[PDB]
Amino acid sequence: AIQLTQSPSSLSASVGDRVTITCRASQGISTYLAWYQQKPGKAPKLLIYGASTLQSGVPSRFSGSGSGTDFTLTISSLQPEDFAAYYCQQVNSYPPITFGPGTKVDIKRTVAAPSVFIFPPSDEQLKSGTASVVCLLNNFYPREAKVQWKVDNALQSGNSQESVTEQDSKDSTYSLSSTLTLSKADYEKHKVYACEVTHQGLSSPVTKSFNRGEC
Amino acid sequence: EVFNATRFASVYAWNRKRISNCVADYSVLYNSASFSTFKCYGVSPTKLNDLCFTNVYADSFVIRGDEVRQIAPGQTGKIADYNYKLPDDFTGCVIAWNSNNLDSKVGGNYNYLYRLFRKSNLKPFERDISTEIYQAGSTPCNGVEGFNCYFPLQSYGFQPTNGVGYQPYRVVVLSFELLHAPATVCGPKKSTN
Amino acid sequence: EVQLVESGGGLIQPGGSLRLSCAASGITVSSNYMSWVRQAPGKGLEWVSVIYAGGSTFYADSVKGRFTISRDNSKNTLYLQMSSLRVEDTAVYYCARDLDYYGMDVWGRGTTVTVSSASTKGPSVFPLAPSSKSTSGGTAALGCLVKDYFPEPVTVSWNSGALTSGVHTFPAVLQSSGLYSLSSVVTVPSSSLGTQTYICNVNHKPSNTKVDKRVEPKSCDK
Ligand SMILES: *[C@@H]1O[C@H](CO)[C@@H](O)[C@H](O)[C@H]1NC(C)=O
Repeated sequence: AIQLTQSPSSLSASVGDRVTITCRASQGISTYLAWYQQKPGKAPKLLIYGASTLQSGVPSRFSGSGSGTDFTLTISSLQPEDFAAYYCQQVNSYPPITFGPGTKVDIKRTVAAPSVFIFPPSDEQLKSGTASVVCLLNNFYPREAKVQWKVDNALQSGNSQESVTEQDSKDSTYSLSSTLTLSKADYEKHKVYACEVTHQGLSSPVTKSFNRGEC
Repeated sequence: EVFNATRFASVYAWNRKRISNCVADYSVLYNSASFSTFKCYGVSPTKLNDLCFTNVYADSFVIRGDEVRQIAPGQTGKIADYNYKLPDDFTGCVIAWNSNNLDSKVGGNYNYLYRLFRKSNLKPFERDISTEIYQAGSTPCNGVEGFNCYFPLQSYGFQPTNGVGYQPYRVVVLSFELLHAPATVCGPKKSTN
Repeated sequence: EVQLVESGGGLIQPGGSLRLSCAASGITVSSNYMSWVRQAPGKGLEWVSVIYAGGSTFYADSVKGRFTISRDNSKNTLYLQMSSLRVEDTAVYYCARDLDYYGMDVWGRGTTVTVSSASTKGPSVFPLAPSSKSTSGGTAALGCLVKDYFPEPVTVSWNSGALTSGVHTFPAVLQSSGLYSLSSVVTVPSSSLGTQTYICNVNHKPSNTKVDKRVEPKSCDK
């Protein structure tokens, strides 16, 4: 059986930057592997035939090579939508076709300060006895978003679920979210809610506040 | 000229050989340790030296060694389903050996082609050499290749650097026919002093 | 155009037996080779099987005594009947079409089946809304939660799928309650939020639920 590994497991590139991804084989295949493009929440897509035969409707910026065992891919000019993950697939033989580590290729445009938004719990949520301390760190890049939540400037970091989204090809920034899951009584006992966020778009760690008066 | 032929033919154009009015010495075949596989179904190769057949036939081609195990009655082979169909009640022998030295080039040997498309499996021992462009759907191809317009054949490339699971193998399959007619092949074992 | 129409599964305990299907809306099925896909979440995609124009079948190791695939040319439909399910079988499964043996052309959107101890439960929807005055962005952020629903995923549409370009959404997660929850946000001019109101359609297949919620301003002028 043939075993595969994809190098690297993450990458950092700018707009138009030369991105080269390589896979290696343990056994000698001639022309029977497939490079594929698969965005998250999106289907895979045909990229190449053999090793260097272009497909239909693909911009010439996409490129690839590799033979024997070492198997490469190339982007002549990186493009903002190219934020995705790349893997391999052999031809015929066994079904599995195992590959290497997962990879994240990051696009470099700018660095922007994160934007802080806060939502109050719903009336039903109050009647559900579970207030939603919803915060949205939107339009931030890099993904290095450090979030602290100190209720009445007193930290309670637990019992919250954080959902993070990939970078958007429109604005080249990631988005983050969080929501707290406790009882309501303290929330109305509480007065002002504060969120501390640290990111490279901030000269100093910025902190916001939110009084109970806003609904 | 069957086992020491310098070139063979492609699987889609498998040659069709007739053996009659001659003495077949299979001991030359199965005693030599120069063949990768040696499979005989419903017949004893060692006892073939003192049996007679109405007519004996041979087929020769070159495919991948991994595809060899596909050739068997009651089994379906991706090449076999469109290149060489075999009856379930077949009786005969199958011999194959590697040909990396003679059927592999550093730049590759693409001259050998193979059938790739058809809309039904062919009958046993039925060949198809038509070069008409295959149609992938409803729109007629009209003899121009492209999207949904695929040439019926493609090629194989082989290199010395290719591994054991990639090296080409030379395949010989023997079929024996026993009709309600006198036999034409005999054995020389009973010769004495 | 070229597209695949996929059957759709459901929540079944281990060992269940079900049959699925997938029709090819691009080309006549009898004139092409096709297959299905197994994708364990966050792991990868595995070859499973394929039918041949001569009717021949060919399975993977894990689907020999578990799965079976058939075809109706007249319906332009390729089927799949499963049996002897397992818990780990819960994973999004796609469909494969092969205009060529050596590659892939058109992916199906995929059909999901869940195999776990949790039962399907009706959701609970609690609306949210910020202040139109507080719309610090020309297009502001809204809130509408579909919580305590099982299982995922959720079809997305706000009014009729019209306002979708500016729409941004968060991925659903198996919450602490053992179930999933999610929320969606729509993009409209902040001046519109001063007076206007929009809906958020939901189409739950796994829970047979459709919840659409209005966005009423709290009358910030008062
Ligand atoms: C084929 O030729 C080689 C040498 O050219 C010889 O050793 C071998 O015996 C021949 N095959 C048979 C079946 O005699």
